[PDB]
Amino acid sequence: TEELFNEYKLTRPYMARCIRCAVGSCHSPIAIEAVKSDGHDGYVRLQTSSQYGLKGRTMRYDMHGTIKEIPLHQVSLYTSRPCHIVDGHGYFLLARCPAGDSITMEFKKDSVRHSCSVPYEVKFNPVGRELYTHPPEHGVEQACQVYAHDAQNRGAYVEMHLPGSEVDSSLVSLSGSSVTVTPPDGTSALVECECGGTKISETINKTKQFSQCTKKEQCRAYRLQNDKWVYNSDKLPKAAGATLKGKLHVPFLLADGKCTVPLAPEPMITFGFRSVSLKLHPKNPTYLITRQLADEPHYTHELISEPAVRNFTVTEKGWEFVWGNHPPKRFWAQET
Amino acid sequence: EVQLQASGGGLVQAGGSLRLSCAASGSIVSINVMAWYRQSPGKERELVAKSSGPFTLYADSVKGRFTISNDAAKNTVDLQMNSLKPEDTAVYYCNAEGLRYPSGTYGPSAVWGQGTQVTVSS
Amino acid sequence: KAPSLKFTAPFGCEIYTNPIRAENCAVGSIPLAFDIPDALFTRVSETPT
Amino acid sequence: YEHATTMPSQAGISYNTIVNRAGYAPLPISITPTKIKLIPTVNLEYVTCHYKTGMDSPAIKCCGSQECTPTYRPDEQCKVFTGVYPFMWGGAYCFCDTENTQVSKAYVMKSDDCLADHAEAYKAHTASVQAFLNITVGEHSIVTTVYVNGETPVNFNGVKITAGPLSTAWTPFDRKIVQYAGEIYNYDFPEYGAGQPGAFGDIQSRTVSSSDLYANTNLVLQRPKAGAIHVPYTQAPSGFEQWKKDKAPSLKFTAPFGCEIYTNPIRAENCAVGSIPLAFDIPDALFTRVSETPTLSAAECTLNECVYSSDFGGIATVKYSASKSGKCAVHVPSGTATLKEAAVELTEQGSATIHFSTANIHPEFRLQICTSYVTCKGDCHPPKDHIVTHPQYHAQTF
Repeated sequence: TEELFNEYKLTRPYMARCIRCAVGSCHSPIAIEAVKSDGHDGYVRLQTSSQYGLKGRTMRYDMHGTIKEIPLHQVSLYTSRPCHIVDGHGYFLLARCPAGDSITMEFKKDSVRHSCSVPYEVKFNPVGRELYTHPPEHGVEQACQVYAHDAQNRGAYVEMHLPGSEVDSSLVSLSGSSVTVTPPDGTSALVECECGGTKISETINKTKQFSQCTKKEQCRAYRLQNDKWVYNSDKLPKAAGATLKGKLHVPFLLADGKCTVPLAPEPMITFGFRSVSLKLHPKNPTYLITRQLADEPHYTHELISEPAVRNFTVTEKGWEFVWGNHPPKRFWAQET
Repeated sequence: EVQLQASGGGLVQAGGSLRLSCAASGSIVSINVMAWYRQSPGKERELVAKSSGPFTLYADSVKGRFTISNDAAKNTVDLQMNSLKPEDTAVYYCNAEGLRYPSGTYGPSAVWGQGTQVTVSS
Repeated sequence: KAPSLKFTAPFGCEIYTNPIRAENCAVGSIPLAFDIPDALFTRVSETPT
Repeated sequence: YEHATTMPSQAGISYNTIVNRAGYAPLPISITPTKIKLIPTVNLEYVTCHYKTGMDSPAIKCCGSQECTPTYRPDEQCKVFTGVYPFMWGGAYCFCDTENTQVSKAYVMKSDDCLADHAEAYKAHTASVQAFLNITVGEHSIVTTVYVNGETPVNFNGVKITAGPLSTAWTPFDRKIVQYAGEIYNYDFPEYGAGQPGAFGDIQSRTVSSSDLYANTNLVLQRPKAGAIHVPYTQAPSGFEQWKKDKAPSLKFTAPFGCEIYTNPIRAENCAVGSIPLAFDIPDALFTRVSETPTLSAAECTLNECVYSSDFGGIATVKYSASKSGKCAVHVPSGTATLKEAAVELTEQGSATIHFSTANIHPEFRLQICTSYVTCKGDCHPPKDHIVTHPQYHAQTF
């Protein structure tokens, strides 16, 4: 499996803007890119900023240019009720929890809670014609679409570029009277501004004191990163160069598997002369389709969630219906 | 008319590795789908492999052991089949769907070859 | 999404997926013609009368 | 804006027209069909080829008896005879005088040359017509393939052109066709399962590599000559070879309308029958105001030279007086005379020369110049050459 983890090993974590980190607009390492919800049993795929699985089950995230990590069982997400984390690899997560209106994920390392909530809908899709909200304990098997638990090299790929020159106001410091740029251990950077003429200089692990520009607020020392990469996201500037240099494949591609689906109660049938009455007591809202076996169908479709009595007329040509997931039933009358 | 020719299979011991090949012949230029299905004695038909262009899909009981490769230029699929278990014995069929005839008189949509027998001995 | 043809088609034709096709619905009459060789015939006297 | 037009189906000759809005300058359109192909709905049924008499070694048993084992090969014939006295290079194979039995079983198999030499059968109907067009609307020239059925428009610069279905569903092909070596013939081959000896279709195969063939060669075994181990067989000659020696002329030279046939896929093209209608949908952004184009005053015709031949043979000098110098389209509303060019460049006070074709002894036609009309009139002279090497560029009025 390392053959497939080495692909995402050497890229980066990255930080981004967040609408709500519990205090107004914010900058968080827990930005959510987008949400896709097409699976039937409620499986959802999330595309976060911090990557997962890199160690069995752990999260690694950036913080103001520094990397940190935490075991996976301390981060929690929810929509209306608590969700559950199944597996995480690379930038992507697979989750399972019912419908909602927003996705809110958070954690608590120190005595400060990090969070982000986003308004992207998650939709629970029932398999078949018998809708529900939580899959039943028992029923029958049907082929639906669910997101595979395995991570294998499929044909789907995503794009990845070089990082932008992110700024850092913390590095520039004041001497007795001067501005000092102090790059961290073994990192390269580029300092820019116009306080006098124009100055665009580069530093390679050397601290530099500038005689001019003897104040704080004026100007900037961008970083440089060469051996790490970022995803093509709107929350990062694009550095010089229109090159692409590579792409990576996605895990958790949709798959086909067997699926448990409910079974409706057996309808109570009462017969009559060219007429049949149906008594129906659904546990949950269910569909009904009925059609004649002649050239004119007169197909009739209903959704019923309450008990009711329904009478139908049957000719010699024949009657047919399905109530729920049961096999079709065809009734054929004669003369009496 | 378009047909599928299946080759490969045979009698082998468990733990071996084989290759199954299915080739398409007739009046075709491009193929949307090519897939593999298995039929064991006394049971119904089931899917095994599922290849179309770059994307691939695998079943629950076939993950991590069998690999499918497709060549649209030759209109062939090669199922590299490994790590044999006694439950894998069956007759394997190759299916093609979404055929785009090269005008190319439009005709039947799907096709079905005769298939090949794969037997594994403990 | 609307109801399927397998649930609203006339004459109760059952539609399957692999080749797009329909089966098991009654319409019209099939004429048949037979050319039977003389080898399968038998003489009247050899049969009970 | 919806506009309707018609086109006699014929490649090579160009077509010029102007759409005239009541208050804006006419917009020119030029059309040139390159290839007009007509592909049928053709479904393969079977294939045939030379056959080879499959003959095993004779089965000789010496003072005894034998039985027939059916291999179930196509058109197999098995027989056993007695009273054989075979010989060999080293004397007598047997010492018996009678009671010796020999068995022969014969069949037919596909020749090794089936791949490179084989005649295909085909069932044809439902011709669909396609075309390559070179069209310029408002100096927007394009070359494009288009489905000229009653749908499937092609759009460029907002202009949507739709070529409707043909007015005639005639096809050069018959219902059953035979293909071989790139030549096409309309022939009535017998259908699968009903082949007869000594004629086409004696050997029958679903596909080239079906590996299951039906056959009626009427193979008959015969008593071998005494004192020799061999098996004589009699059968009708190859009906494929008889058809090869018959070979009525090809459709490529027998088809009416002069329709030429090529088979990379089966298709026919470049032969004129009927008319194709065109429907233009023009967006309202391509129309230019009159004041932005030259306008003329006191324009007059003169006919310099006349030859009412197949080719353009009428030269007209038009003398004008223009407020501006700029290209404009010239059109003849009627079919009396057909112009050569789609547009003419125009000076301030010069004169223009126009080439056209007409079939009238005494032409009198109204030309439409950039915004006005002029009435050219005159008489014309006959041609000199009796035959030319190109078709007619104009119509034949009554």
